[PDB]
Order: sequence, then structure tokens, then C-alpha cells
Amino acid sequence: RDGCVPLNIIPLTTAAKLMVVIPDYNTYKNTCDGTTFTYASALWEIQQVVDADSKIVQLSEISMDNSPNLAWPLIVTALRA
Amino acid sequence: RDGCVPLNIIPLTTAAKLMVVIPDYNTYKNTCDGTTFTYASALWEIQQVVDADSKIVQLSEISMDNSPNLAWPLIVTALRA
Amino acid sequence: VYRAFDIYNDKVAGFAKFLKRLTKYTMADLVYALRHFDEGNCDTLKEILVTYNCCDDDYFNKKDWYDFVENPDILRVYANLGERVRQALLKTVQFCDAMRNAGIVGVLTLDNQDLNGNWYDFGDFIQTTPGSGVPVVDSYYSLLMPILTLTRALTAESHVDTDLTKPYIKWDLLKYDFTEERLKLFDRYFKYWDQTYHPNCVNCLDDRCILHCANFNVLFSTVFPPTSFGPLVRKIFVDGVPFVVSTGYHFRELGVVHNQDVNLSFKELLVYAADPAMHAASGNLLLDKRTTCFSVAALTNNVAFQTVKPGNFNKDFYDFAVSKGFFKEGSSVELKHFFFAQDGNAAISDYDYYRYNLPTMCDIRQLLFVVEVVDKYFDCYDGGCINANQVIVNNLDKSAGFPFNKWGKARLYYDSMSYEDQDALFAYTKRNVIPTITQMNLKYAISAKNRARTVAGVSICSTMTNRQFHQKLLKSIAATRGATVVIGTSKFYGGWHNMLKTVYSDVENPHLMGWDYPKCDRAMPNMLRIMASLVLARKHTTCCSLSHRFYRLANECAQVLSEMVMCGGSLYVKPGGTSSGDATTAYANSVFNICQAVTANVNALLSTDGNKIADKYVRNLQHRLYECLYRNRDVDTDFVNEFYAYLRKHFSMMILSDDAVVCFNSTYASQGLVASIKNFKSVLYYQNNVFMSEAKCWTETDLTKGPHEFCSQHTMLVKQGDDYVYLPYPDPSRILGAGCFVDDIVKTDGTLMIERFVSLAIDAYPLTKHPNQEYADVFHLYLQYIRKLHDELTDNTSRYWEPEFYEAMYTPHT
Amino acid sequence: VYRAFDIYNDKVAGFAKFLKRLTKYTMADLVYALRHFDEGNCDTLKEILVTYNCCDDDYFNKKDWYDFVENPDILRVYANLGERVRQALLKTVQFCDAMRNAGIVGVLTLDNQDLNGNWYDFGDFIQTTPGSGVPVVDSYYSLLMPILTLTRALTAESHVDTDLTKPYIKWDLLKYDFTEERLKLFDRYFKYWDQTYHPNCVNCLDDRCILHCANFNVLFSTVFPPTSFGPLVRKIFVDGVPFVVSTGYHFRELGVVHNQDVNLSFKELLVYAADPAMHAASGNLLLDKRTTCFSVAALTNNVAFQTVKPGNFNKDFYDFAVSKGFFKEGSSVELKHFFFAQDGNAAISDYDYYRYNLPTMCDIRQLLFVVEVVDKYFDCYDGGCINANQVIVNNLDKSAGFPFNKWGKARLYYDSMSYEDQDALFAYTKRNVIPTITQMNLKYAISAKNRARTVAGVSICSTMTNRQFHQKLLKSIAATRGATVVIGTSKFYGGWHNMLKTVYSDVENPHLMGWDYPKCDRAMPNMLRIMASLVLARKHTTCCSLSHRFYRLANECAQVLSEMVMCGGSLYVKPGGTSSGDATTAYANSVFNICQAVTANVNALLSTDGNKIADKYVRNLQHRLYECLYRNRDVDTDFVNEFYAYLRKHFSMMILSDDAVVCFNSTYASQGLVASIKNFKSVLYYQNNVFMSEAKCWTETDLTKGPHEFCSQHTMLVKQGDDYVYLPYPDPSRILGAGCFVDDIVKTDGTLMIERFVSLAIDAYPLTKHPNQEYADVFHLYLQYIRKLHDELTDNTSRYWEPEFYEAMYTPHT
Amino acid sequence: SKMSDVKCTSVVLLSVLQQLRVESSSKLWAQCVQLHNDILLAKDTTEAFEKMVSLLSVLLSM
Amino acid sequence: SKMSDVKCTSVVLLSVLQQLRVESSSKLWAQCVQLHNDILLAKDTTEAFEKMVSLLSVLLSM
RNA sequence: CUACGCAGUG
RNA sequence: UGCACUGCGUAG
RNA sequence: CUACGCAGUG
RNA sequence: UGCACUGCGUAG
Ligand SMILES: [Zn+2]
Ligand SMILES: [Zn+2]
Ligand SMILES: [Zn+2]
Ligand SMILES: [Zn+2]
Repeated sequence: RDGCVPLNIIPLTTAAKLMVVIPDYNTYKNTCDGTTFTYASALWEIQQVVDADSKIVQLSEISMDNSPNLAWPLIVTALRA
Repeated sequence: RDGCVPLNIIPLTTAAKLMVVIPDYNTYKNTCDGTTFTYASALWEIQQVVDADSKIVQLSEISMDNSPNLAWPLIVTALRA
Repeated sequence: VYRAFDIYNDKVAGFAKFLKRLTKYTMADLVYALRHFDEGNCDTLKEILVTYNCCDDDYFNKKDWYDFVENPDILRVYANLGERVRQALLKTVQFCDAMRNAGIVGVLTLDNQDLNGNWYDFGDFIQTTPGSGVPVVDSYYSLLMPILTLTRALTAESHVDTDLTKPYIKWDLLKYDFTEERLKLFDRYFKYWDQTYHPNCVNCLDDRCILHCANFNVLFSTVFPPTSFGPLVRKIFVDGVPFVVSTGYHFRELGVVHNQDVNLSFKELLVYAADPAMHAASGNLLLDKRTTCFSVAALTNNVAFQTVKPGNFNKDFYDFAVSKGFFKEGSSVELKHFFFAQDGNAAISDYDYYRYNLPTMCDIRQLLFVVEVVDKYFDCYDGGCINANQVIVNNLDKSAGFPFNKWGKARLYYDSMSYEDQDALFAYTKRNVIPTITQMNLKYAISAKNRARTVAGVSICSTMTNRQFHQKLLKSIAATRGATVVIGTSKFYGGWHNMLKTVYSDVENPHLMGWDYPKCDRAMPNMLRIMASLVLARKHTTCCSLSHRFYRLANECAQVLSEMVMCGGSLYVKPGGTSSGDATTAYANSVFNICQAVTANVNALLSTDGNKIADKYVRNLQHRLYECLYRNRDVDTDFVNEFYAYLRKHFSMMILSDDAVVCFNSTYASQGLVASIKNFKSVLYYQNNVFMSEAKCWTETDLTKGPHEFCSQHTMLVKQGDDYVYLPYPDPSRILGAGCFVDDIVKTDGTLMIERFVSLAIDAYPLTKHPNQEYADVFHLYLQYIRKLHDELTDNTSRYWEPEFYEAMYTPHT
Repeated sequence: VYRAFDIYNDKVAGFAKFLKRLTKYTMADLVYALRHFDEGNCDTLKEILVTYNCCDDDYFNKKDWYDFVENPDILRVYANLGERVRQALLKTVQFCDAMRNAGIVGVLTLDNQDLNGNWYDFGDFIQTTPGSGVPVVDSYYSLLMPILTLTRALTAESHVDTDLTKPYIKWDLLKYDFTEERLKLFDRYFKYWDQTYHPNCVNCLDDRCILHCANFNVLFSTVFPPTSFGPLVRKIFVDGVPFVVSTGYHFRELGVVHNQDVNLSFKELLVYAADPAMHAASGNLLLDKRTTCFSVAALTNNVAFQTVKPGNFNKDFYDFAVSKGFFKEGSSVELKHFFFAQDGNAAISDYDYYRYNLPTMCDIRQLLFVVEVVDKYFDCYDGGCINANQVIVNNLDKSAGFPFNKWGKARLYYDSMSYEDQDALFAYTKRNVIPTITQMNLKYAISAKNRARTVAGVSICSTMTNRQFHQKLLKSIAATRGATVVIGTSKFYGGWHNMLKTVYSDVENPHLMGWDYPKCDRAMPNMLRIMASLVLARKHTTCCSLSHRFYRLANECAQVLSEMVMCGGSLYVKPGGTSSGDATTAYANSVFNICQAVTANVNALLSTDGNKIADKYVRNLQHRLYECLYRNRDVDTDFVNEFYAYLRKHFSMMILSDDAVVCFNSTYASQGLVASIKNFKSVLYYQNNVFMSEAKCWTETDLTKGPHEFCSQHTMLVKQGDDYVYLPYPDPSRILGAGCFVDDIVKTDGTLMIERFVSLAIDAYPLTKHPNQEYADVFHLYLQYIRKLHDELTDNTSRYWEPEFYEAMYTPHT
Repeated sequence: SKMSDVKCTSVVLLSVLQQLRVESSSKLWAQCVQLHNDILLAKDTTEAFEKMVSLLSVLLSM
Repeated sequence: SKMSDVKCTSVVLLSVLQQLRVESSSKLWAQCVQLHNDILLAKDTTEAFEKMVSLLSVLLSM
């Protein structure tokens, strides 16, 4: 009505790309375990998962068994569905 | 008279070149301190002095002050005078 | 046995412990326990917590359970009681209503309300005309204010129908104005608080009104969603092209503020660039689980991790020291200072410490009296607004901040802006709020602890405006000698002795104390920072109007208190605290220290029994303190003067921006008339939300020895020219580490080493008079190393290795 | 009190201590002290040394003063007495002359001559026709022989007019024949030694005559200049071109030997190449002060220094062992075996140890009886000369020596020479002496001590000729079971138990001893090596004549005893000792060990009082031993048989080339009838010129435990198939070091590791039955590592990690 | 003393490791930094030697 | 244990030093060999660590 | 039995 | 980069 | 006094 | 690669 909106909400409802930083595998399963997840009342489908060294970590490699071999934190980039 | 001579004495009285191995500077001053020395009842004048690394050590460098900096033993080659 | 009572009468007054169905404990007991906290005596607090199912006895078996930093889970335990407190508040209102309906006039005290919220007092109640009852709730509410935030009483307000079980309220994401909600909360909870409350501080009559409204807003803001707060932005047309520009700000303390010159040049370009609106709009959404702080957006496609390189090692100096007999086995002097390398997650981890900043509501009457007293410590100084041509900048080659660091240094922007442009920007800041972005940078320096240290580089515009606003007062403070604040006073040429003599001035039974602030820069309450800003700005009575001063305060809050933080390509919202790169960092912290000391003294005086006090003057002083605290609105200048004189006589303070050395009377402190270490611990507990350990605090019984530590320097009494003087010396380990380890290899060797070692020798000379022989030998080692460096490099230079040059530096001739 | 006496009569005989102007001490006392040496009881020796100014009492304060290796300066102290001894000898001759002039027949004993040389005995002297007196000096001279070389009595003979003060005699450098000087010395010193003395052993009647003449030549050669000894060479014309070729040899023991086929083909080419004459003639003069050994020449323009590389480390096995619980803190099993790297001066330094070889003159009668007894230990074996086609060479890819190593390996030369050519070379060696050059090579192997080890690679011609000469006997010895020498007897399949049972055979009160030879290969006297060579060659009675056998002995001496040594491009003259690369290295050392044991037993029996002996048989045996030793020339076969039977009954020996395990009777050893450790120490002192420490010697009281150590293996008694057997196990540290560290990285990993670890497991299996649990766990660790290696590489291979394969290796089935 | 020179050796080893571009790998850099910081703050000589040996092994591996 | 792995580290350091043509210089090789041999024969852990540090410094110098 | 390689012992 | 002994593994 | 560089303090 | 204070060194 007034035309004024908080700045913080602009990226939330208008950002096409989402980047999530994962410190450990526990937060990984909690937040974005699958290829598609829900955040900020929106559905995001994953496009890429890189490590701290900027290497392309695949979805299959992410697991409890192979977690010690990953350069955490993991940066996961997804696009709005 | 018999024509037979010991083998060991042949190099002593017939070798034109003499090589002396010096373990330390004390034996150096004892045996061949100067440019010319006496050994086997013969006068030998020094031609070269190398170190354990096959480097050309000069006569001036050989001294008590610089002895620790020399790669002993020292091989001194001289010619019969 | 002893129960807490808040008493007022002719004979005695104060809030203290006295020997004097219903529950065992009252609300006064809880308030006293949470406001006078001593780990040695926590029986009442433990019993209250256990009885009401806040926690179990086993919780107390764990050590450091009370500490917030070591055991943050304690915050949860206290929260278990908050709901109960909330209920009491509601009941209180009901009681008041009944009195108003019964024509009853009386004073409500915390000690007459049980922890179940029931009021069982019918004394001091005098019948009047029905409907005309006017209860007094100043003491009750004012004393209960600190507990409300610690226990998070109003958490239920975040749920539908104010029920914890039912889901949370889903506010509109675009909503940012909660004025009606603030009025509704104030009416439901603080209905009978007669003082007018302004949700928006734009409509505050004066600085005290601003403090009152901000104190209430701190409590009220916890209910509202975090996303609502922050810069307010609009989409506008400029030059036939669309731009998103900030046109307002929502402050958790000051409410909604709208820019007065909103419309739809170099000044405008910098205003737009510094504004985080464009950066956030063009930035991708970010969710960072590495911290509990709010995440705004990401300006970079990939996250950035910064590491701290290891320190360089000077083999020449270490070998020289070893050859001369240092660094032996069992030697007292050892290397304990190093450069500690850090991983890529260090910087963000440091930012995570901002989690220790919590919403804290202060005792408003106590804060008002304390700020009035503190203003006396800054009366001698003069301040005001100055023009651009009167601004002095020490270094023009420093960083201009984000995004200004991309294009050049501060020199570029200072040269680009003419004096008229800078004045125009300053006047604009007097009418509008300019949010800015502050970068977090790891600092590369010596330390004896492995923790990384971060500094906040603020934007160029904020630095320029704050300089024009505050530099006059800041320079006035730095040029004053003999005052409580000792910024600008050199320790050399007898300055240390002069300062120490000033501190000891006229104390009957002097002892010395010194304390520490755990996580000072991070855990500082926002209210205290606002109070310090108001104290600094009170020098602008003539050159600025009320609106101008309020807008300057709002700009400072939006650029210092809750600005936007740039960390590794990501934007975050700072919960609160103080930034280290501010134009007023040292002086605001000095004001905070003085405020904490005054609060501790006030708490100590009121916590005393009063009847036991055998001094009529002190008893009258306590009675008048209570009067001016919980019974009188207008500032009593005479009593403020008297209390300031009392503190100066019995409480002499030397403050440098974090570090305090206090000379205090023996008997008065013993009898509770003057604050002790325990009072400071309690104040830091219920105000600063941090636990102060006695290990980091020191007390010196004898003045001859001097302060144990001040600015990392210890004190010795030495004989110079038939006169005994106080001389500061540093820890030998720090100097040795500085000599051995260097920032970069550029300063590893050469002529530049001469200056570094000369400075180190200047600092370390006082170790010659120390009884320990190795401490003295450190200085001779430094001198001999300077000699050796000069020899390697190879008349006046003789003075460098002759000790007369260093002798002269500590004599009072200059 | 007790004084040394040499007594002979019907009642008792022997040289022992008895309770029975003139000096306090006699020559017999000195001989007894120097021949029966015990550090615990050296009072007589110390008093003799001090009284005659040989040394001071403070000399005895220093520990290990007696030891030659630790304190070589002792050799000087003894030398201070030599002159005195020399004087005595001269006086003795005079005395004899007087007797011959007085017609007196009597026996001269060492105990009747004082240390001043005067003879004070006039008993047992019977008047006869004047000029017909014939004194008996067998016992005197024979007992005094060992002292002469130790004290260097004849040193004065190296000075003009036999005066130490006056300068040394300057002999002609070209002179090499000293036959007249030898006759003159023998006539002046041993005038009345009735046995004929041949300075040149070419004219010796038999092996005993050769030993006698060589014993005298050892003493006589010390006078003559060292340069005189060595190969004799001539300049000759061959094919119209001049060549320098060896035509004779001067041996310090055998005198001058001239080749019989001197004249002025492949065989001739090898004879010339192996001859050091050409190399020395074409080599430059060399003076090397790094050693006390003689320097001949340098074949290289620059000296060469060789270094030992460090051992390779197997990370897989060490990590596996660590993971399984080994190499922990305080564990009994630890890594004590490594590859020790060496500098460039190591090899020559090792050669310097040849300084411990000294000219030693033996008691000729004792040596003759000892060799006769020792021959009995080799009677079962058969030997002789074989043809080229009957020679077996284990490895043909070994080094051929200098200069043959330049052109190829031993295979090249064996293929080049046809059987007829090899037979021709062997026949030539039966008529002429072929000096050869032996190279010194550092050996790369595991050790628990930092000292480097050297091996002597002999020339191809010497190896071929010695093989044709000795291989028949050597193979006969290696194929014999149940004999004293246990070369060729496998420890596996119950061999250890069989050997131990053989040693224990028929001992009344058995105890076990084992001893060590300090610097055995370097300090071995030349006389003992010659005796061992003669013992080995005595199997050639039918196939070789006296001249052929003597020339073979001369070739062996010129190629083994005092050959030319090639070290780092320099030629040196080996003072003596034994080379480790000989065709008869192990067997010659076994002969030496048996000889030392027999000498110790003889000394023990004669040193006994005799009167105290309560056994008539033992007393008669001692009397007949003295008779056959110092009174009878011809060998008494019956008494040799009886003494051999006595030793076998009461002294059971198991000898492998350095290592001896002896089962001996309790009571006989206690009473002195059989040799003890002290007797071996004394023998090694006065014969081997080395001190034997009791730490390296072991004595086992109980047979069930078994020998403490044999061939680096310890013994356990274990239960196998209802039968208790003796089982050898190694030190776990050695096996673990072998597993962890490897020679080269080629064998670091792969299939080749399987064989190495299988062999190590075979060796280490016996540790399973050890009471210590870690010792057993070593074998399981090895088996599990073999499993892991097989898994990494990836039915029959199962046997490698199944313990039945290693079980089978130690059962008596095969 | 051995403790001080061990600390100096650890500092220089970390410096050379950083100059070897070890910081490109996140986990290896984290391990090296942790080891170095523990060495500096270590009060027991044996633990300091163990950590120095570990860091030197890290360097030797490459 | 620290003693055994210190010995192994010394052995491998000497091996790599030898592979670095250190043996060309006589005195440096002599010092390295002496240090390594003492480390192997050392019975005190502190002395072994000191000698290992010295040898590692020798390697680091080049 | 022979050829090759390996391990241990003196 | 030596002389012997012993025991293993791969082809015949 | 100004320009540059360095060191310490919060 | 921050805001202040203090003290040094080199040019004017
Ligand atoms: Zn207001
Ligand atoms: Zn103003
Ligand atoms: Zn003869
Ligand atoms: Zn024969």
C-alpha cells in the first residue's frame, strides 16, 4: 500500500539463484538432503555443489561414508522452481 | 748383483710423481708444511693440493685459522726435484 | 533470616536484604538474585529455579553453568521462567485497575508480589474518591525491567492468541510498521506507566525521552519478525531509468524513520553506492548455517575464504639472543607471543561471536540518573559541528570501505569531494538516514592467544560525516590533562607518574582495583551504545536542533549499531554491539566504562542496609539517591553535583577506552558505601549479559607498588634525581616476540630494522630498574643488537646504542 | 708364599705356582705372569713393571690398561722390559758355554734365572768329560718364546752395533736376502738349540720343520727393514719388449723363495695381470698418513672415497606392525638393527684395524703338540687334489677381483680357460709363487653396531687354484654329521637337537661355555694361520710331494697372509691376519678355534699343582704331557690318542668357524684338570694378543636351558609329539629390522616381498613357543602381513600364511 | 633451549608450506595451521616435537 | 612410539638427502651420517628429537 | 637334478 | 659389490 | 610545522 | 588490510 518494503525481503522473494553454505553433513541432511528442497516457502532444485577448494562435488559423493573426504564447507547452488 | 729387487722399492726410487694424503693440519705441518719437502731421501716440490671434494685448494688457504673450512683429508701432488 | 525488600521512608530507603496461601519467595527475591549475582551465594536463585521446574539440581553440578559465554544453555533455563514473569505483569495491571476502581492510592513494591503473581499487600492504602486511584509503579517496573529481557517474558507474544503451544504468527513479509502493535503491547503490559511512550523516536521531546522510548522499543521489538527491521527501500524513476533506493529505516530501538528529502551529482552517486539497497537487490539469496546470524544475500557467485599467513622469523635476532644467554632452560623470560595462523573459516567464525549480543532492557530510571552523572565527567570538554576545511585526517591512504575500496583509497574520495560537497553531504545526513556497509577484515598482529581478531572498516561517507560531527569534541578530550579520561596523555616524560598521582588524589584509605570487560565490543548492550552516542552529541545544543541531532543519532545507529556487514562476499545483519572502525570507538567505550562504574556505585550504595550505616551524611545521600531515582522525574542538579563530588572524593577513576584503574576508600568499600569487584560483576551480569571472572580482575592493597596492569604495562617505583617516580614497563615476552617475529619479510633486515629496534628499546628501557636481572638484560641485548646491525650496515647514531637517549625519554624535562 | 716353578721329576711335573745378591722375582715369574694373565690378580706383573721402571703406579689406575685394543700404549710399556729380556738371553748363552767348558750336563729352568739374567743354580749338575757338556734348554727357551715378541727384545738389533742409543742401521734398499743375518742372530741367541734351523723354508724336511723355521723367522724378521719383504721382481725381455715380472717372494715367515720356471698365452696373460709388479711399477708413489700401514703406490691420479648409503624404509610393514600393537612404549621387543651409513673415510679406517696384527712367536713345542692333537679332529675327513672338471662353483656371476673385475665377472674367466688351461695353471702354482691383489669392499648389511664391515675380494687365479687344491676336503667336512665341526649341518628338521645331543654326549658333570674372539680376522697370529693351512694340506700326502705342498703354502701365504691390498686406488701391504674371501675362510678359522681350545686345555692341565691332584690317572697324564711337550721330539702317537680321547670325554666341542659351544666336566674344570674361561683368556692374551672380556663369554649351569647363544640363535626346550626337543630362535629385533628395512628400493614392494617374508617367518616361527607373548606375536604379525600382501597382489599360497608349513620345517621327519 | 627453537622451526616450516601453495587445499591447510598453533601454545616439549615431526612429514610428502 | 618413528623419519631423511646429491660435499655428508647414526643408536628421546631437528634443518637449508 | 631369484648363518 | 653352509620360491 | 616510514597502546 | 592516541627516524 505504501510502496515501501524491507530490503532484506527483496532477495528472499526475488532471487532466482540460491546459495547455501553447509558446514557439516548433519546440516546437509537437515536442510537440503535431496536434489529438491524447500526454503523460504519456495522450492529450490539443486544445480551445483562445490567444495571449499572450488571443485565440482557430485551428489553421489556426498554421504556419511565419504563425508571425511570432502572439503567442507560445501557450497550448494540451486535455482528457483 | 743378482738383478732381483723388492717391488715396494721400485715406486720409491723411480716414481716421478708423489701423492700424499693428509688427514689433519698437524700432519700437514709435520710432513710437507712448505712448498718443498723431503721424503724417501728425495726432494719433492708441490704442484697441486686438492680436497676431498676434488677442488683446487691453494697453499695460502691452508692454515690453522682456515683449517676447519677445508674438506679434509687433503691430497697433495708433487713432482721429484 | 534475610529476604529482599524495597523500602522507602524517612528513616531508611533502598532495595536490600533485611531480617523480617503465600509462596516462600517473592518477586523482589528473584529481582535481587538476578541483579546482585554472586557465584558463591546463589542459594536463592538455585532454589527458585528448581522449585518452578526451570532446571534440575544436576544442572548446578556443572561448573560455569551461570556463565553465558561458557554455557549459553543458561539462557534457555532463565527463559523457562519468563512466562511466569509475564503472568505476574498481567496480574499487576489487574491489581492496579482494582485500585483505580476502589479509589486507592499507594505504592506497589516488588516484595509484596509472590512469584505466582498475586498481590498480598493492603498497607499504605488510603481511601479516596472512587475512580481516582493512582498507584505508583516506578520502583516496581523499573527494578523489574532487566529481568524481562533475560527471561524473555514476551515470547508468547510471537504466537497466535499469545499462547506458546499454538503456532507462530505469520506476519506479512512486506509489513514493516508495527506502531499499533507497540501501542497495544504497552497498553496491555505498562498500562499505568504515566510517562508518554513514543514508538517512533522521531517524536521524542529530548534525549531522555529518546532513551525511555528506545528502552521500551528494545523489549517490544523482540516480538516482531527480524526481517521487518532494516533499511526501507523504494523503486523510483531517475533519468528515465529505474533504481531501487533507500527511503527509510526500521530501528529495533528508534522505530520507523522516513527520509525528509525523498525524491523520484557526486554526492548522489556516493549516497547510492554506499546504500546497501542496490547491492542486496542485485545479490543472490544466501543461507549460511555456519552462524546463527541473519543472512541477507551473496554478491559473489562463489564464497570466499580468507586465511592468516604465519609470522616471519628473524634468525639473526634469535641467534644473537641465544648466543648472549637468553631463551635458556628454566629462564623466567620466555617467548609467549607469536603470529597465529588461521584457516579459511576463521573470519566468519569471529563474526559468530556477535551471537553474544542480546536484546537487553535497562532500568530506565537508573540509566537516566547514570547518564546525568556521567555527563559531569565530560563537562570540561567543548564540542560542536565543524566545517569540511576544519577536519583533520591522520592517514589518507586507508581503505574507503565497500564498495568504495574497489575504485581507490580515502584520499581519492577526499580529493574528489570539495568542501562545499562535503558540507552538503553533512547537511543531508542531518535530514536523512544513509545506511552503509561495513567490511570485516582479519587483523595481522602479535598476540598471546590463538583467537583471530577482526576489525570493521566502515564506508567513507559515514567516516566523513561522523568526523565533521564529532572531531571537535574528540580533539578537546584528547588535549585535556588531569581528567578521568586519559586519552591523548603520553606515558613518556613523566606522564605515567602524573596520571598515577592524579588518580591517588585525596583518598582517605586508598586501595586500587582494575577490571576487565569480557567480549566488550560484541556483548555491549545497544541501549548503552545509544546512551554514549547521546552523551557525545549533547555538546551540540547550540549548533544543532532536536531533529538534526535525532537524525544524526539515527545515521550513527544505521551505520554503527545495526549496519550491514560484508563478510567474504556475503551480507549479514549485525545484531548489535560496537564497530571498532568508528570515528568515536575509543571515546564511546570510555563513556560506557564510566557509565558501568557509576551504575556499580549506585547499586552498591542502594544495596546497603542503611540502618547499619553510622554516618548521617551517607544515610542522607542514600535516601536522596533513592528519591532522585524512583520518586523524582526532573533532574536534580544539586544532588547530581553532590553525588559526582562524592564519587570523585571516594572513587577516583582513570579510564582509557576499555581499561580502568580505580582508587577507592578502604572503609567505604568494606561497608558497601562504595562499589567493589562484586558490584561490577553483578552489573556486568544483569546489564552486559557477561560473567566477569575474578582472575582477570586485580586488587592492589599498597599504593607504592602501583596498579598491577594498565594498557598492558606494569608499574615500578624507581629513584630518579632524588625523587621517587612511577615508571611503566612492558612484559619482556611481548618485546622479545616483537623483535624476533615480523609481519612481512620486507622488514626482515636492512636499515628499517634500526627504527624498529630503537622503538622496542625505548619501550623496554624501564626493565633495567626491575629487580629481576633478565628483565634488565633484555634492554642491553636490544642495545647490543642495534650496535651489531649498525656495524653490519657500515656519530649521531651513537645515541641509538648509548643509554642516555632512552634515559631522556622517561624524565619529566619534556 | 707362591712362586712360579717349572718342575720335572717322577713325583710331579709341570710349570705352576708352588709354596717354596738375588732379585725378588725370577724369569719364571715374569713368564707365568705374561702367560697366565688374570686382571683380578696382576700383583706380580704390576710389581715387576714398577720395579724396573717400565711404568708408574698411576698407569694402573687407568682402567683397561692391559687391553691392547683399548690401550695400545701397553705395548710400549712391555717394550721397556724387552731389552732386559734380551740381556738375559745373552747371559744364558754364556752360562751354557761355561757348562760346555766345565763338562756339566744339566737342565736349565726359567725359575733359576733372576730378572737380572744371572744364573744361581748348581744342582742337578753332574761332572763329565770337559768340553762335552750338553745343557737342555727346551723348556726354558720354549716357555720364553712368547715373551720375546711381546716385549720386542730384539729391537736393539735394528741399531748399529746393537745399541739403542746409536742410530738405526741403513741397509741397502735393494737388499732382500738376509740369510746370513738370520744365521748370525740364531747363533748369537739360540746357540744351543740343537734342532736344525732353516732360514729359508724351501729346505724344510716336513711340516713340523716348516713350523719351527717359520716360528724362528717371525722373530728374526722384525729386525730387517719392512721394504725388503714382499714380491721379488725382475726386468726381462718378452717378444722383443721389456716387462717387469715377479720371479720370487720374500716371506717374513718362509724366507726367500725363487720361482722354478723363470723364463726371459691366456695362462701367461692372467699370471702377468694378477701380478702386482706391473701395477706397482706403473703406479705413482703414495704416502698415506691416515693409517700406520705400509703404502706402496697409487694407481689413480685422484684418491677415491666410498660411502655407505642409508637403508631403505618399508612404510607398509612398519605401519602394519604399529597398527597391530608393536613398537609401543616400554615394549620388550624394539628396533635395534639398522643400516648404518658411513663417510668417505670409513673403508680405509676399517683397514686401519689391521694395526692390531702383531708379530707373534709361539711356543714351538706347544704348537707342535697342539697341531698333532688337532689333526685328530680332522682324521675322519678325506681330501686331495682334484681336476678342473671336478670343481664346483656356486656362483659364476661374482667379482673376479683386481684387475680382473674391469673386464668381466668370474664366469668370463672360467669360460675362457679350458680344463687343460686350469690344470696347467694349477701345476704352475705347484712350482712357482703368484702374488695377487685383493680388493677391500664395504659390505652392505644389517648390524646392531655402527662399525662398517669390509670383505676381501681375492683375485680369480688364487680362487681357482685354492679351489682345485682344497675343495675335496672342504666338501668332505661339510658332508659329515656328528663331528666337532658342524659346517654343513642344517639347523632345520631337528638338526639343532641332533647337534646339541651330540655335544652333551657322555659328560660326567656337564656345564656349557661359549666364548668370543675379539678382532679374530685381524689379530690372528700368522703362525696360527700357517698351522691351519698345513693342517688342511696334510691330506695331500699321496697326491703332492714336499716341494709341491711347500709351494702351495707359499702361494697361499702370498695371496692370503701378506698379499697386496687394493683400497680406493691405493696399494698397501697387509701386515697379516686372514682374508674373509678365501676359499678356506670358515675351515681355517675352525682349525684355529680347535687349536686355541687345545692350547687352553694344555695350559690348564700343566698349570695345575699336580701333587694336589688325587687322581693317579690324571697325574700320569700330566706327567706324560710334560714329557711329550718339553722332553721328547718325535710325536708319540699313543699319547696323542690318549689325550684326544681325554679331551673328547671331558671337553666336547661344537665349532662353526668362529663360534664354539663347549660341554665340560664340573669337577675337572673346578680342579684345573680342564680349561675354564680364564684359561681361554690367558691363551688369547699371550697368543692372540687380544684381551677377552667375560661379558662376551657365557656359562650355562643347566643343560636343559641349553647354550645361551650359538650362531646368533638362542635355544628353548619345547614339547613336540610327546618328545622334548631343542629349538633355535633368533632375536626378534633382528627379524623385525630385516622386515622393516631393505637393501634397495627394488625389493621395497611386489611379489618378491612374499619370499622374503616367508623366509623371515620360517626363521621366526620358533618364537611362538617362547614364554614371552610379544615374541610369539611377532610370528603372527609376519603371517598376517603375508596375508595382506597376498590380498594386495590379488590355493597353494594358503600354505604361506597357514602355520603348518612352518611347523613342518622344524620337525625331524626330514 | 629445545622448546624455543622447536617453536621457531615450526614457524618457518609453516611459512615455507604456505609459500608452497599448500593453502590451496582447505583440509591440509587446516591441519597444518592447527598443528602449528598447538606447537606455539604447547607447554610440553615431547608433544611439540611430535607435532613438529608431523608437520615436517606433511612437507616431506610432497 | 615416538622413538621408533623418530628413527624411521631420520632414516628416510638421510635417504632423501643422499638422493639430493648431498654426498658430493664431504663435510656435510659426514655431519649428516654422524647425526643419523647417533639417532639410530640414541637411547634418549629428547636427544633423538634434537638430532632429527638438526638434520631436518640441514635439508631445509637447501 | 639343473637354471634363476630371495632370506638367514660365520 | 668376497669365500662357504643352510632353507625357501619360479621354470624344466 | 608539513610530507613519508616505523613501533607501541585500546 | 579499520578508528584514535603516543613516541621515534629521513627530507624540507
Ligand atoms: Zn519519546
Ligand atoms: Zn552540531
Ligand atoms: Zn726346516
Ligand atoms: Zn695334492
